Amino acid sequence: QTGYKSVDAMIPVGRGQRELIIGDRQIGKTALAVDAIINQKDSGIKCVYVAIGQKQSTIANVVRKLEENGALANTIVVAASASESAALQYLAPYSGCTMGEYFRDRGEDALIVYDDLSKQAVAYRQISLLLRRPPGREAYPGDVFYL
Amino acid sequence: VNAGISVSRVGGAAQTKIIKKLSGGIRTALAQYRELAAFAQFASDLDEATRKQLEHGQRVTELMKQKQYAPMSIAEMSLSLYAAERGFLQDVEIAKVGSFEQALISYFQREHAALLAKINEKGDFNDEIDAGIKAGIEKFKATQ
Amino acid sequence: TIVVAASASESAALQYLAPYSGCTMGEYFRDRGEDALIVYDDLSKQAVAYRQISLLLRRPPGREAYPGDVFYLHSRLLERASRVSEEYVEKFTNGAVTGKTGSLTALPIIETQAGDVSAFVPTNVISITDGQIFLESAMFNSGIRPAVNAGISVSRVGGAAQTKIIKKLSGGIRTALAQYRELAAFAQFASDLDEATRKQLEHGQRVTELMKQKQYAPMS
Amino acid sequence: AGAKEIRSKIASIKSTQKITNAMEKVAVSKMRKAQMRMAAGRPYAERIRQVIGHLANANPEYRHPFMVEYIVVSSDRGLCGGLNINLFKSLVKDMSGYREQGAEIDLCVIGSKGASFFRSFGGNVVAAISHLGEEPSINDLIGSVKVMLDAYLEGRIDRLFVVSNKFVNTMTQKPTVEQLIPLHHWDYLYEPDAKSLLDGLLVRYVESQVYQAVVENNACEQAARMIAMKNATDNAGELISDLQLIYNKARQAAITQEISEIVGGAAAV
Amino acid sequence: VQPNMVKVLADTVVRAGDLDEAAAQEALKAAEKALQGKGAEFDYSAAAARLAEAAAQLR
Amino acid sequence: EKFRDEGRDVLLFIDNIYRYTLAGTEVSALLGRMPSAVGYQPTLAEEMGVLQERITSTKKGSITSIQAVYVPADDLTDPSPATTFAHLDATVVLSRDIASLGIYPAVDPLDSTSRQLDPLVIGQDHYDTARGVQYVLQRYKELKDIIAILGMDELSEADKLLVARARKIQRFLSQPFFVAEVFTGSPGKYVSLKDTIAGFKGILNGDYDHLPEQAFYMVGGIEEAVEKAKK
Amino acid sequence: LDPLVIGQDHYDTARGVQYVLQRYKELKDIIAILGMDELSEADKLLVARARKIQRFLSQPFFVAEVFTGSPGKYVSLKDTIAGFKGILNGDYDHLPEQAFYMVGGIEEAVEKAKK
Amino acid sequence: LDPLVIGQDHYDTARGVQYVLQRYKELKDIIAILGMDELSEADKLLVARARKIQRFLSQPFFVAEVFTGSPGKYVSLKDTIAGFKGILNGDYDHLPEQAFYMVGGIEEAVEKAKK
Ligand SMILES: Nc1ncnc2c1ncn2[C@@H]1O[C@H](COP(=O)(O)OP(=O)(O)OP(=O)(O)O)[C@@H](O)[C@H]1O
Ligand SMILES: [Mg+2]
Repeated sequence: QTGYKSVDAMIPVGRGQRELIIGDRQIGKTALAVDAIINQKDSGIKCVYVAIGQKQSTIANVVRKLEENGALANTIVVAASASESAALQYLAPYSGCTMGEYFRDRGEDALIVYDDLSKQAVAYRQISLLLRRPPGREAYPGDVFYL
Repeated sequence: VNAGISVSRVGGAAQTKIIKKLSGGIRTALAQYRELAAFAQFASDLDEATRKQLEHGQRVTELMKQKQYAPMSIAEMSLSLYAAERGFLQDVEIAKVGSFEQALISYFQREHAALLAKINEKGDFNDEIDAGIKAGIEKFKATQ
Repeated sequence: TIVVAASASESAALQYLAPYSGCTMGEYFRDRGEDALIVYDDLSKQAVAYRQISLLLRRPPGREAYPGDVFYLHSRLLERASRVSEEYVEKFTNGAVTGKTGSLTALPIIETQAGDVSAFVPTNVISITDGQIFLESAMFNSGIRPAVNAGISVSRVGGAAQTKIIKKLSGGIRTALAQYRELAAFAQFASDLDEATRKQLEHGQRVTELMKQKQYAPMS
Repeated sequence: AGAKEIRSKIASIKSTQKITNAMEKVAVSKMRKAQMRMAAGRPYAERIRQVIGHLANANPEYRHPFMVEYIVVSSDRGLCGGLNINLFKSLVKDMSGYREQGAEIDLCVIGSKGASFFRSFGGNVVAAISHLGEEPSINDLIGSVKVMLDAYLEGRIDRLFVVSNKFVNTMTQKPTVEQLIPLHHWDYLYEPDAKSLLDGLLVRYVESQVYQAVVENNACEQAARMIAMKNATDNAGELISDLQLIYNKARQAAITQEISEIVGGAAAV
Repeated sequence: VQPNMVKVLADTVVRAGDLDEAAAQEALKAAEKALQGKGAEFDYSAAAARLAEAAAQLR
Repeated sequence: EKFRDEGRDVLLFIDNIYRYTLAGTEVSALLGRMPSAVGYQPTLAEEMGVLQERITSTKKGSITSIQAVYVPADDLTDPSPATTFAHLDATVVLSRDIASLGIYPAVDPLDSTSRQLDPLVIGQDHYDTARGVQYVLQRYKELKDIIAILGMDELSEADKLLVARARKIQRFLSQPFFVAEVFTGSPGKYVSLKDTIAGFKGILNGDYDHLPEQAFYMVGGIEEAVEKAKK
Repeated sequence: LDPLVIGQDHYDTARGVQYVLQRYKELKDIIAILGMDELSEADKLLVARARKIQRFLSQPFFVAEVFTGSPGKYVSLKDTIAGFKGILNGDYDHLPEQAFYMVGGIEEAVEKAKK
Repeated sequence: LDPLVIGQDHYDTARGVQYVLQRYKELKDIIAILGMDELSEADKLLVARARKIQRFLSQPFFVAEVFTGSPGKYVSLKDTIAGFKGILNGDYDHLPEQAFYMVGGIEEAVEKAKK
């Protein structure tokens, strides 16, 4: 349950599903995903939040709202901010996924949020073009789908 | 959320029975409104059938609006969906649809707290709950 | 006038250096307390000559195959066109010239391809200069011979570069052309227009016809 | 294929938008001209209504047929904002009541779109006129009106109605139908006779309400066109907005491809 | 004529019977058509309703 | 950074952030690195992040930055505008049209925006007052086209009352600055947020409907409009 | 899609359906700015048949009743040809467009039009 | 193309032809969407002359007879200026635009129009 009548009635999410939150900037994409994590403070689903290429102040605000709403004790926060190395931003989603998999392999349920999968693709493109690897469509590497 | 192109491939099988049954009339109402929303300003003189669809479309849209950091429980969401599908907002004004909802939920948290806890358990829907809800709503309409 | 030439059959190095040679000849008068004007007939051809030398030296390429320092090429040239104070002229002349401020004014020329001002070299020079005079093919084919699009052309120096009489009579000319650009579709319906608007429309059309001038006919 | 074709299409749509913007103002002016021509005919209608009233009261012995128990108006030009359809949709509803009863129907068509609606559906007609100026004159309507007056006197028609849009407001054009036929202490001196005068005045009154109807429909045509051209201008902007996004996508794609080709060739040479 | 007020309901053209009849016959002349029909033609409502919906989409 | 450590709140003005991006593109090409989308440097987001992440509110002081932004080919989807907008908290737009009206500050109240314009940050009162001003100014821009195309007599009584309040609001957005005394011929004013909210809230509610609009021009706080009207 | 493989009747029905949709695609820009009311009498008739053909090409699948809830439909080649031939001839010019959407066979469109 | 080199009459005729063709290029889109009746009386006349000038620029060539079947023509500069000056002035506003297509001098357009 995300706690939103529009999503929980017309666009339901099941345990083990991958549901994409897509849209332009400043429309509530983070708002919707953070409220979905806050709603799991009583369900029994442990949550993980991966911040990729975000501002440090934005990351700090989200952590405060999670503790103010009583949801931080169930959440794991993985942060790779906008000034950190492209290698760390490209690897943060796999580190957070590994922490979430700890619960799935032992018979438990978990929820993972990737704050900007488009910022992970920009970080991986930088590393690829600095290793002189031929580029494709929109200058992204040939294995961007596989990332 | 744009209900025209937003979709869940495996979600149908995941909904609880109460939300799975009541949600049937929401996406369709938003679709009927999708075809009339822009033209609505000059639809007050059109066929009565079109006006019924438009009245419902403007209500359902208003009900879907919600606030940040305020999550609703399976029960609270169910109350709202019942009044919208079954028919309890036709009299309520668009500007009151939200208030009617906040009052209706504050009411059932005092007048039928047991029914809420029973719906929050597994979110199962039966004739008792279906009647229990219409009884509670019809009573609320006269009382508050 | 001093005429500096580096024609199409001459070495790309001479075409690359010609603007700097002409600038150096113009800087003599500025540094000694006098005033000069310089015209670079095609900065886009200087950029093309510098690109040839760079790709043949195997320097790493960028957008439109230009070298990484093509902005610095035109900026190093255009920042020399300036006005210097009396203290600079007295320092350079070692006291000989006093009380006089020298200057070098530049009129660089650039060719656009089908009106594309977003190309790499045009974008660089538009950002370096103090203003731009945009000439348009649609205006030139419509009999507006000087072809100056006054709606997008701008001088950041503005009224400070005008005499008192031209600064007083140019203010209304601006308002009348602006009103004409807004009311140009109504010419086919001049009868149906409101009188005030119809008065403005003919004023706009008469001021627009006044801007037309002939070649080699400068006015005082 | 590329950015050149999209650039030509954005220029094509921008040219049409400026003339549709001008035509909305041109229409507003003409709407104001048709609204004063509406008010310059009320005195002849309100006073004759009073005269025909008293003349009948003081002469009860004569009861003209007009006082005891369709003319359709359409445009000659395009760009109307469904002015013709909405009335033609009320003409069809009213005609149904009589076609179901079995009564016959004669029709009189004023304007081009009315003729088009009947030639497209094989409809019958008894009188017709078009090409009337944005400034109509009552004399042109006399011929068409007379064919309906003679019909009503000869029993060829049992009732006559005028079908026209009414200028409710600058934003509203109400399609309506009203019955043209059928319709103190002192007494007037009558020259030459009361019957002669009643017969003449009733004809002046029906020809007057038909002219009132035509002129009001012209004011409705101008307002409807103002709205049609505003809508067209807005729609053009939306297309320009969508094309500009496709153009920016093509612009950025052209730059990346060229750089790949430059880098690719330099990585070989 | 009244003691207080005098109204002149003036005509704009000569109402002679030949002129009167001529313009009526011109209206009949133009009214004539190749497919007059029986006079009971109907059910065209579907076309007017189809266009009405398109006109809603236009605005 | 030094002044912030001293215990201060500091303003960092950057003359043009697009030229910082271009200088990075030029250096990246000189070093021989493989170019990215639209020809920018592969390090575009990291070079912007290294600069922008130092500008923050710490536990000692706060560096606030005002940065002029240039948009290539009028395209807001271009990598440079796209990357910069990701680090902006507010957008101030200066309008040539507003300047002609005579409001010298020239900030466009409809196009300019801030992420801080949220009731969960500035409280319900400031938010409602600001959104009230924007609603009235939006309606007036629509009504002005009606008044132009059809005339002032065509409007309802409620719409003409709105036009009168909108005009008063529009002029009350003006202010004489201490650095502009040479141009305005009047002394400068520093209005507090409390005085700003109170003045606009009153004009929206109609507490000043009797005063002439000119009394609300170049005055500062709302009490100064009252007196300028008294004379 | 060759007369020597499928027969002339099916090939003509397919050619006719495509001809109708192609013209409708060409009038799109004019309708976008001026609306359907400015088109010629014949053009308006085609735009009406093109819209019906388009919704009659829609079909509820048996692997999609989970997504929608409506039951799936299997339509034979004979019923397919008969339905499109009728819409091209004008045999269905009196039904509303929404009577052709997700109706499988043409008879279901006739029974859908009763509501 | 300078008054000092070719004379003022030739130069004015060339600029006059270019002005009419540039104005027709911007009226082409108007005529496509709205139609030709929504133009002013001056614009309707200008569009007719632009279409005549555009066809009077065509010419049958001696080296192209195998491609056209029509005999070639050689027009002198005096004849060219006269033919375009006449079309701009209005001396041929009665002849149809098809009379000016593939002819030579302006007299052959006058003969072609009759047939
Ligand atoms: N339900 C809501 N009620 C009120 N405000 C909301 C609601 N949902 C989102 N917002 C507001 O939307 C704004 C943007 O939200 P958010 O920062 O989460 O969007 P985002 O897409 O993640 O933005 P970004 O691209 O910067 O990460 C915030 O001011 C937030 O408070
Ligand atoms: Mg976010």
